[PDB]
Amino acid sequence: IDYRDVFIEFLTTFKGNNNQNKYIERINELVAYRKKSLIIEFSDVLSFNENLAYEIINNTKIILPILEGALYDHILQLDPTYQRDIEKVHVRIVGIPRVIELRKIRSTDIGKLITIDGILVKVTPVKERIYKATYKHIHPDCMQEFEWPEDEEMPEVLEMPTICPKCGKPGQFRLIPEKTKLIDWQKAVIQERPEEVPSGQLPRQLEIILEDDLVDSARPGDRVKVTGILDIKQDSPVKRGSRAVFDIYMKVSSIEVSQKV
Amino acid sequence: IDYRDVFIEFLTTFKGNNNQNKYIERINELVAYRKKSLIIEFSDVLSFNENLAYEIINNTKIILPILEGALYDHILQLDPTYQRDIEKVHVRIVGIPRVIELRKIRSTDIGKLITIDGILVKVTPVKERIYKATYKHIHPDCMQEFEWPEDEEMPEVLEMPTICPKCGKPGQFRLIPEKTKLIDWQKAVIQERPEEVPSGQLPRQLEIILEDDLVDSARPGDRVKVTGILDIKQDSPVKRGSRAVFDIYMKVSSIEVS
Ligand SMILES: [Zn+2]
Ligand SMILES: [Zn+2]
Repeated sequence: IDYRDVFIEFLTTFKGNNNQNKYIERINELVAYRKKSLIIEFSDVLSFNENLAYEIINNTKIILPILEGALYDHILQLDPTYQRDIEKVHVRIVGIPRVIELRKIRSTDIGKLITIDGILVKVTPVKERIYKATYKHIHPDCMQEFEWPEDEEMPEVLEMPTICPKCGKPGQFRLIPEKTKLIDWQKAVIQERPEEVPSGQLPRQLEIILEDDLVDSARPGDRVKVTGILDIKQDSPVKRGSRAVFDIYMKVSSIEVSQKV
Repeated sequence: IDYRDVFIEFLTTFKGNNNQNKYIERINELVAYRKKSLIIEFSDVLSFNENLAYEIINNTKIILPILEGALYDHILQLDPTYQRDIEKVHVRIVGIPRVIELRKIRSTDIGKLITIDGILVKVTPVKERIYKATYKHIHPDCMQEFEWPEDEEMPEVLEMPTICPKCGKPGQFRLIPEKTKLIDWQKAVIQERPEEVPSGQLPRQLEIILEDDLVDSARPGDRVKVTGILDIKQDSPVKRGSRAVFDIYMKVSSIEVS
């Protein structure tokens, strides 16, 4: 099953409510204004091809990078000069049928693409962090180079590399010039909407991470629907077998805002 | 995809505006006058092969040393005596379609080959640092010489070789004076052109590093287009309330002086 092909067929052939190619126009804007995210409505995908739609929301980790590669490929065929300005693109899914109430989150929701509908309580100022860099462990027994961070995600905290992935020991790490990339990042807290908070109880809260072009997408007081993979965050618990109570967070993949006046 | 081969094809077959082999002639001048840099116009590369052109500007750190090796190899076949005078050559790309205004630099520009068009404000006097070292493994079973680093130039700071690349064992390594080589370097500051500086505000500035034959390429007051990879410094940032966390600089790969 080649989901790459059906995705491109979807973008180029899907007809909207007015019999217009909704996603051809969204892609042209993206190209014309050098934006790097394409917003896709889940229901549009469902109507076009259900297998694709369910692949997107149930096999997200694996499928999304494949769709993003296909989109980038498609954009470069429309305008080869796009790669001068933008090196990678995001596919951001909105309106998925897995809206979960904060109060009802369960252990099986971890690792899934979910939506939380709540109120943004606070937001940190935008910071740049190292997205990818190469370091050398300056130590007689090692002197090896490694990429850092290992994966492509920063759970709530920003840092420099403290323990070496090659030899497992700390020490001095030299940044290798001209191999560093940066990304914008901020942390925010989303809170239960007042109508969901039972009388006599405090609102539940969730930490979220907004990266790249999702930074400054909303301000305190706004009502927001954030879609992302719910994940656990190792806040140095005594061991691994400590059941995580509040040590969850969401890396946001899409956001819809109802703006507070 | 063998970009080494396409690069040599480009240099030897590209036809200019007057149907002449522009880069054969530039290479001959380089050989005849013992220059060590070949200047390449981005638009020429784009016309010849777009994949190569975009590899050069988007995968610069990896691809450029490969192209420079291929060029050196090609020059030594034309004139083997060139190696008597010049040990290393530079491929310097000009006229790239990524001119960025200093005031508009963003975090995603870090790590990219960019061009800044500005005014040279300050330049330090030229100094010399070690760019290549040869060592001898002082051990009865070995006594062989080797370059270090292996297939790249020495970074700003020396790194002492601990394991021998010839025999795979540690020991005593003697630095060879006569095979250890120096490179000229200087630091400069480029500044926003007056026409870009808004009323009531100071010009933005950027620290740049000029090495080898790029040294003394311009003087204070000159308007310059510098192309290089925008990079961060590793240091104590101590940035109180700043959105930008890291100080930045450019190691210059090409310069045009208008
Ligand atoms: Zn190590
Ligand atoms: Zn040896």
